[PDB]
Amino acid sequence: TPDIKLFGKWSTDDVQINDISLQDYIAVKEKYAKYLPHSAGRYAAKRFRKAQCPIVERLTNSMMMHGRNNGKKLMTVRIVKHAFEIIHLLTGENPLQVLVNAIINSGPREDSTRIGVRRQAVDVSPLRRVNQAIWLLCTGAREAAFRNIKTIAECLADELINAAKGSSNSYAIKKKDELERVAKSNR
Amino acid sequence: AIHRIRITLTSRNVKSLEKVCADLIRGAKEKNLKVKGPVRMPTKTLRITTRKTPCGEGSKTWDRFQMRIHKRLIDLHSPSEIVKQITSISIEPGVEVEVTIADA
Amino acid sequence: PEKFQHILRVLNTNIDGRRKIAFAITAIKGVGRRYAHVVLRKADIDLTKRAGELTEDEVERVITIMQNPRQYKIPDWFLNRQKDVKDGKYSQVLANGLDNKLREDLERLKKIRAHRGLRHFWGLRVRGQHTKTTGRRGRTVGVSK
Amino acid sequence: QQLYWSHPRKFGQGSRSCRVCSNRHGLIRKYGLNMCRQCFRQYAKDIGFIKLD
Amino acid sequence: PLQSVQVFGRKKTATAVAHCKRGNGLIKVNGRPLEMIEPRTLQYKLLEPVLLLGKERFAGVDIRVRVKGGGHVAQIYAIRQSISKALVAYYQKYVDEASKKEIKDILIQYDRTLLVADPRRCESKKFGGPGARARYQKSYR
Amino acid sequence: NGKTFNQVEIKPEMIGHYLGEFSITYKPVKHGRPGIGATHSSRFIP
Amino acid sequence: VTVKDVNQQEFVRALAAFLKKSGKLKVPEWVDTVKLAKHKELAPYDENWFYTRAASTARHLYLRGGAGVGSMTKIYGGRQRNGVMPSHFSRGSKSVARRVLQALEGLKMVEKDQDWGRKLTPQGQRDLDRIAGQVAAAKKK
Amino acid sequence: MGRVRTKTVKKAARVIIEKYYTRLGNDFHTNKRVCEEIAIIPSKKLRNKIAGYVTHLMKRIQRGPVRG
RNA sequence: AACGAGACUCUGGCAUGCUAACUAGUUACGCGACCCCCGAGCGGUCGGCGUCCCCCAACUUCUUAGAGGGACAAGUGGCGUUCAGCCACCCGAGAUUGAGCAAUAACAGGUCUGUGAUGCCCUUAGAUGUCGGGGCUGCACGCGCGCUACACUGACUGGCUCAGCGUGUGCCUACCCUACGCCGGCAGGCGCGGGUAACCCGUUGAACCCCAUUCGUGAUGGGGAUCGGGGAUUGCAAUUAUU
Repeated sequence: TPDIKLFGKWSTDDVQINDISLQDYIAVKEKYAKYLPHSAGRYAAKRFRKAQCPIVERLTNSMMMHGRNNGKKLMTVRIVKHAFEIIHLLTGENPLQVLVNAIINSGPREDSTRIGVRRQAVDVSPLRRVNQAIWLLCTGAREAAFRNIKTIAECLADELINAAKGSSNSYAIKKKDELERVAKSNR
Repeated sequence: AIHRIRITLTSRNVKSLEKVCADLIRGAKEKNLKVKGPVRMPTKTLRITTRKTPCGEGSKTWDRFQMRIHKRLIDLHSPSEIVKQITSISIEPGVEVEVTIADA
Repeated sequence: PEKFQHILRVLNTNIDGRRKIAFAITAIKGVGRRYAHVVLRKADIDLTKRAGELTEDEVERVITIMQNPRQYKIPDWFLNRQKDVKDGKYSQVLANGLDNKLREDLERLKKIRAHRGLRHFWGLRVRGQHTKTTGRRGRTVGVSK
Repeated sequence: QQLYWSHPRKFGQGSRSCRVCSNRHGLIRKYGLNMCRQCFRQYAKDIGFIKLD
Repeated sequence: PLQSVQVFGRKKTATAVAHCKRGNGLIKVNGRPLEMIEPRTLQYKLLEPVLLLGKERFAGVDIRVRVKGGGHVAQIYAIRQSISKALVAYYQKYVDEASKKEIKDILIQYDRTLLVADPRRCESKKFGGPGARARYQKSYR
Repeated sequence: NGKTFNQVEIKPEMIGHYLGEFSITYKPVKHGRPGIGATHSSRFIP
Repeated sequence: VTVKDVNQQEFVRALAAFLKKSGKLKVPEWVDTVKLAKHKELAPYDENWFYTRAASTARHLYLRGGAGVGSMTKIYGGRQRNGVMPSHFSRGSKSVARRVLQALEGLKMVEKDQDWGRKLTPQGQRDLDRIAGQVAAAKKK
Repeated sequence: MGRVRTKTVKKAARVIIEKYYTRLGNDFHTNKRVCEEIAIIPSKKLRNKIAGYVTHLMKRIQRGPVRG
């Protein structure tokens, strides 16, 4: 009975992670299943402690950002809640599969470091791949809502659905495919 | 006849007030005056914060001065004639002592 | 809908018949958000409708209330002209009448040459403000000779 | 000798001055001190104030 | 007999005290049902212990909670800790220690801070800036 | 005025004003050209 | 069912309807023109605001009795924006609070008490607990 | 970080072991009680540091010579 | 061998163990009182709700604050000229809490406008030692520290519910913090009480935040500069607008 927790409404057991490099860094299932994406946990205190934070809470932290929104975490939990309800109506699928596949598609795997207009190509680690993916799709949702009748709950759903299939209509896929094009010219 | 009668003590320094107050309890207990134990009131802090410079030049440093005040109460069940005896010994240090003839 | 008239002319000024009635009539000078709500409340009009949904006798009821507030029991403490200096009356001044009431006030101060009238004439700040660092509207001047 | 030889001094910087040195600028009214800020840093130890933090 | 215990939980300046006694299954905070504490966005946070342990472990006792200090969110975390810390202290005094271990292990394997306090408090402000670490602007020419 | 007396003929429109409102304590400004130090580029080396 | 057993927002709407249906509560002539507090920018959206203010005020006197006109202006206080300057806290209108307390005394729901202030009568207490049962029954528990 | 012990700690620990070797052992909580009665130490926090290095030195002396 | 470093002093986080409280509380009952029947079951012994009220009841968990306790790189595994030390982990409230104080030798650094600290120089009755009015705020222009915003992750109108640090009747010098009742849209006015303060303002009903409503991508119900008219309060006096 208490071994299965539905996050209010959505099951974790049917979720799959299809890139073997990220299975250690996208925290879902088992001990990482919780009722709400809100805890007071001391995740900042050591270098790799960050990897134990549930991925839905990492999305919730990165969303309370742009100056006028600092510290407002209760508002930011309901944005994620109403985005997952719209994703289920559009796709018919589990919202946690759409988030996991959007993260797997959006993180860049080659990039170029700066040395003097002059650059050199380098590899990207799996912790920086998951950090980059969240920041890109939060930025994509934030830029589209700024002068439209569309709510941020609708823009965050549109951005996650387009990233989960790689459509290149999303901000995150265009920016990933820019970083890897520039680095391919700096080999 | 007897009264319920109240003594209050006050100082800056703590450890002189401890020895004054302990001696008032002993002199009452050995004479069976049925003393009620020392009530510690909350501590009071005075603070003043000032610029260090006499003239307004330099990088802008500050001094933070403070003073702390400590207060106690003891209650006795005794005649008015014998508080005058026990409230007169060991009181030599810089401690205030005040007494009122009825408060209980 | 009825495809009714959606621009209308009220006091030598044009109202868009497309905003909520309480925010359409504030296109008249002398009528702010606060006064427009109280006029419609005395006029017995429902605030939920668009300004093009009023009938011809409803606009005449609002216009005749705006021009005579004191007879429909709008308070004296609400009004924009109080004890007017030349004749002692209380009223609300609207449209092109408000332009002339300010035009008379600035000339009345200038004719006796009081300090207010001179500051209004030289184009300087009239109330207590400083003038060294704010309100700049000229051109940068160079130090060269 | 004149009958008008003073003006009212019942409030403001005309009423009050330092108890040690008669100066009028930067004085402390807190807790009934009425010292100048430069005279306070000079006598604070004898009055019984200390610093810890 | 007066078979009962009183214990407390904390976060920031907030403190909550829970009294529990032999009974039928009542839980109240400040005289109200715990389904009706105002920030209902966090309702699963004060339901967590009874959802995790199951209502059969609560059926023998009545629990009354009083709370003050801190802000709206710090009080939910004080209430949550007072309830789970009261049940294990009541079981330790009045039933078998082998049953206390089931309760403590299931709580800690889900979340610490159901049973141990969070020590974090504010830093003090320092002169020369708006807070503890920030400084005012610097300029040269 | 702080150094001189300015004469006023009291018109009836002046009623309720102060006597000091008709006698002004300063001259209206009109500018001469800017001096050395007025701008950052203005610096002098011997 | 007591006032502490039901969700408080629809209790205020149920109590406001009971006052407004009775026909006995008197209202001031200026109810359509006042600004309700110093820090507001506009008059209230609802023509029925006075009955809602009385219903909330009776509910406050049930939970914490002995209030007076000054302490009611702190309950309905709020933030004032000062244009280009920083914002501060500001209290409610005294005349509205005084006339709302006098209107409830005319229903025999309120008394001026010993020491200083005001409290509910046994008749006021009866009428609030009677409406709390109606609010619970409307949910078909 | 830094856990290096200053000469005030290291010299007091050597002088204790030269005089009282027969009283001492591997238990920190017993060494902490012995060092409080054979010496005057002004601070509780200094007493804990001295009994700590004495406990480290006893475990060395059980293996071979220590030159000081 | 000496000073600086460190130690040292204040502060934060732990104690259901100690001392003990009508200027601090809890639990319980001799009980007493109002309201509800929702409850096995009645309008009850018994249930629910209380900053409703006595105790000549019991007590110290929650509040105050005195004494002691506790942590040492102490335990286990690696790495180290196997020393001095360094990395991970168990157990634990806790394995970097934050401030104060600070050496030798300097600077043509700032201050004579803090002083009855002070040398030399100047002035001293047509005074460079008191009252009345004005200025320090003047505005083509360049620069520095800041406050409010450009909106929908919002603004407006209702409803609900939570802090901590402090100050308070001025000792020449003449003023303090405020409950409650009444009058007024508001600022404000009158009456009458408490507090020299764990005792009274005060259970310090704080803001963002939380729940419901209206607007609809428009320099708009975003923003609130600039400016006209009227009313109170301080003061001996408000114009160059005190608030």
